[PDB]
Amino acid sequence: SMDIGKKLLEAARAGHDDSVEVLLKKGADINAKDNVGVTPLHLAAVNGHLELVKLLLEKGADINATDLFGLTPLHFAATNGHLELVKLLLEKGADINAVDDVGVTPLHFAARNGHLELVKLLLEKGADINAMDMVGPTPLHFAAKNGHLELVKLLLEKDADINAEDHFGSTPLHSAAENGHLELVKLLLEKGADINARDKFGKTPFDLAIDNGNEDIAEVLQKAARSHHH
Amino acid sequence: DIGKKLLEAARAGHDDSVEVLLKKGADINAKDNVGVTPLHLAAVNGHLELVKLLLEKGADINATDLFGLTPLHFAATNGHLELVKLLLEKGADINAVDDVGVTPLHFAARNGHLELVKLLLEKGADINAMDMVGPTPLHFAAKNGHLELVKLLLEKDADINAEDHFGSTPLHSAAENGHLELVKLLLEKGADINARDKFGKTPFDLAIDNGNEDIAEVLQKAARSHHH
Repeated sequence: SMDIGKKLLEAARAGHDDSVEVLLKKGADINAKDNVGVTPLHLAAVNGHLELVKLLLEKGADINATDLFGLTPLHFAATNGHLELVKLLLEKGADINAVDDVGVTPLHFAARNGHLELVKLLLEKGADINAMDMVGPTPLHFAAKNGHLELVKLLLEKDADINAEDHFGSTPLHSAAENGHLELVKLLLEKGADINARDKFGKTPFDLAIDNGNEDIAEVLQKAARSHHH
Repeated sequence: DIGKKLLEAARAGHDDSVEVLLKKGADINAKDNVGVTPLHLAAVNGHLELVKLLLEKGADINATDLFGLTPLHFAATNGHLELVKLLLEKGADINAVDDVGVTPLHFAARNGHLELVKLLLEKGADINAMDMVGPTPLHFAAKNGHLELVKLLLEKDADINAEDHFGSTPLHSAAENGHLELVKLLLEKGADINARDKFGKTPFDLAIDNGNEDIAEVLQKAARSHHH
């Protein structure tokens, strides 16, 4: 009659801190888990409730706990861009280079969602800017696929390989072309991106732009390829 | 020479320069290497009065460049609403298609311009363009994380399960690009989580392949919720 764990989980999932503390006082398991192995700390991390995280951490919750797919609280906090929560977690034991079951690091997630400042912070505290799972998508790949311009500038300025390959031979210029990000394509061309690169199936960025219905981008790629009078 | 100077003048908004060059006898329908006209450039840059001028001075409103794009396409791409109204009111075709079947609505959706999409739909645009053979407006909005715009399109009966040429559905696109809240939304509205693309991959598979473990978790919870 007393499944207190799922109640605590639901309170953490919905930001209701007072209920979480009441249940904790009554003696709810601070390390309770849902079906995918997610703990209240994981949820406090995604929702960005800092003080709740402090409380859980001091009351004994495990900071390097991994859910079923190998995600840590740091991963989730990084996904939602909560800077001070990231700082706190780092300052009390979390591994900055933690890896999930497919080789993805927190920096990857910060890059994917366009959190520029958090990326700067992670890089200054030792994150690997060219972290591929072994060979997989790089942070720059993630930034390029989702159109995050300033972040691309930052990563390139911190010497990310502008021509790195993922598992399918794709470059960042491929990703940007496939998603129809015009200003980003211009930026990558301006910084020396390889316009003739072919993926594992022989496709150029131009080919992908056509395949995905982005004909303005395709235009730009064609002028880029042919612009030399003599 | 006069053609390129007229082109650069249109591309840079200098209207007085445009009329001087026209009087000097520049072809009002001149074309660069990708077939783009001064009207095209005025359209992409959102120079309304210039567009009115060129239109009064004889410019062709339905001219197509090298890939079949019209002035309306560029205006829709860059979100210039009032310019779109003006073009529509003097002859422009609302459902024009370029060489791969993409319409102005596709581009307005891809770039997240909510009001302009609302307007295009009010003026007769086809919400299900290339349904079930190629990318639809919903594909484009979903691939780039535009939540509100996806809500709008679904409310006006966009096909939530349409497949593009590679068998991909919108839920595929959202999963592979890691748009979490959009995946949740698509799940709530009946997207098929067991849909398989041309390579047999489900949205869950794509999420794994693209290093998106949070999206995969949500898909796992849905999958085990309705084991039906």
